[PDB]
Amino acid sequence: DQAGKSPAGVRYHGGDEIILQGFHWNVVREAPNDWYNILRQQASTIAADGFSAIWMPVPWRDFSSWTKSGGGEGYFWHDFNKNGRYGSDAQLRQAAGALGGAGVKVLYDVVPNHMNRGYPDKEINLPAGQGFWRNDCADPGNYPNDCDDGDRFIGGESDLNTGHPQIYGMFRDELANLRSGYGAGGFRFDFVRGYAPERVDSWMSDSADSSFCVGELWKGPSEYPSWDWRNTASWQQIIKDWSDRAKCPVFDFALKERMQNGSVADWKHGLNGNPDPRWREVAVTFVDNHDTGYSPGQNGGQHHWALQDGLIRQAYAYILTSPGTPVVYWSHMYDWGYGDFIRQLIQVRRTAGVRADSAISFHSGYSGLVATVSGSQQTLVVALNSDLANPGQVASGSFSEAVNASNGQVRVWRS
Ligand SMILES: C[C@H]1O[C@H](O[C@H]2[C@H](O)[C@@H](O)[C@@H](O[C@H]3[C@H](O)[C@@H](O)[C@H](O)O[C@@H]3CO)O[C@@H]2CO)[C@H](O)[C@@H](O)[C@@H]1N[C@H]1C=C(CO)[C@@H](O[C@H]2O[C@H](CO)[C@@H](O[C@H]3O[C@H](C)[C@@H](N[C@H]4C=C(CO)[C@@H](O)[C@H](O)[C@H]4O)[C@H](O)[C@H]3O)[C@H](O)[C@H]2O)[C@H](O)[C@H]1O
Ligand SMILES: [Ca+2]
Ligand SMILES: [Ca+2]
Repeated sequence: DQAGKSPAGVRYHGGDEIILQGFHWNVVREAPNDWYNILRQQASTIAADGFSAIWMPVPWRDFSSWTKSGGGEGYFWHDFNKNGRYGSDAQLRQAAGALGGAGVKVLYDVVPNHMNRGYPDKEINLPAGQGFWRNDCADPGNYPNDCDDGDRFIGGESDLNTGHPQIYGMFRDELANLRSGYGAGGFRFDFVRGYAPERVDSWMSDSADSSFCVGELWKGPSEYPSWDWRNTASWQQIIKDWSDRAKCPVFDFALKERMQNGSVADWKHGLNGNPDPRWREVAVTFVDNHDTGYSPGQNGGQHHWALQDGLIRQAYAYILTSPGTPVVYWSHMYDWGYGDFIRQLIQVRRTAGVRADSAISFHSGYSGLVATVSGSQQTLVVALNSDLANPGQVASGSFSEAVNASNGQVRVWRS
């Protein structure tokens, strides 16, 4: 694995990451107090499957509960104590050690925007009236106020003033803690619409400057005020701007929006397809996550924006053969039987030398999506839901078949 920032200083850790999302939404219910144990036991398999990194659940304990029903998953944590619903502090250290020992960098989900302010038994107790909270200031709506330079979570009563020096420092120090005893190789920042992107740059500079990061900005143009340039911008432009200011890769919700609403041909309009390498190399691509996708267990998980099963193989073939940095969802890989297919695609990606900045060209004249990808070692031809007959119709050189699945709806050839 190679380290390094992008030419623009963006923390894509060499551009060669292949990431596993290491949980689904219902883990705390399906494997009570046992997930870190499971990850420890699976560390060698995860490495053998070809992942360079794993996105871990939020490590800060969360004993919240609401009624659909949920709670405890990490996104309404009450303090930084690691003895939460995924396992104990000791078990987390064992899992992170096993994953790192196997060559899988450990990326923690971190949630700076808010905390479970009302939880009665916690280590972090911030009073009102000192500027620590969004609602220490007038709060007329879901947009920045004088105590919170980003959006708010629901009603905002639990949003922290992350720009207050004490609160900034609290998170800075906890990121350093995670990088030390918990072996962090980077971070996934939750709800990045909730606080300034420049604060993510600062936190990473202070506590993990050479690590990998990714921000979750899931916010469409119509969610911005009519006078904001983003209101008339593309999904790509919105997430790219965040990445520029955080100096962090960003989840490719532009690609996800095309996968949900467009045709397969239109998947070329994700951030990861952009002809400018400074744009596509900051995209972190995915098929589904714990919010968008199903999960095993109660209510099928959240399934806010799930990709239908007739496109899952196509979507994994696209993200695993293309630029940007791909993320594989736990349940596709290890619950629902796509593992062998995904393993094969990961090997294709590695053997071809595809990285986040590899060139990708899209070809006209066929149905579906037809792309040529320039890896450092091989050129790939990728044909998804297409009437393309063979790679010589669209590329020079000698090719052999690498993938042929779903009655030819997924085909990949390599030079
Ligand atoms: C879940 C995601 O929501 C938002 O994305 C929106 C997106 O902006 C919108 O365009 C839309 O996108 C898609 C949409 O999915 C698709 O169907 C549609 O066709 O197209 C849309 C795009 O155009 O919808 C997305 C999902 O709602 C955000 O932008 C995104 O960042 C977030 N994902 C991350 C954020 C959180 C929060 O940490 C996590 O949420 C998770 O953890 C939260 C905390 O436990 C869960 O919240 C629960 O617990 C809270 C304490 C509770 N809130 C209490 C607290 C307070 C405060 O004192 C009170 O004001 C409330 O009244 C009270 O009830 C919630 O009601 C309850 O639902 C949340 O449901 C869950 O998703 C996710 O797992 C993480 O990945
Ligand atoms: Ca790397
Ligand atoms: Ca906020």
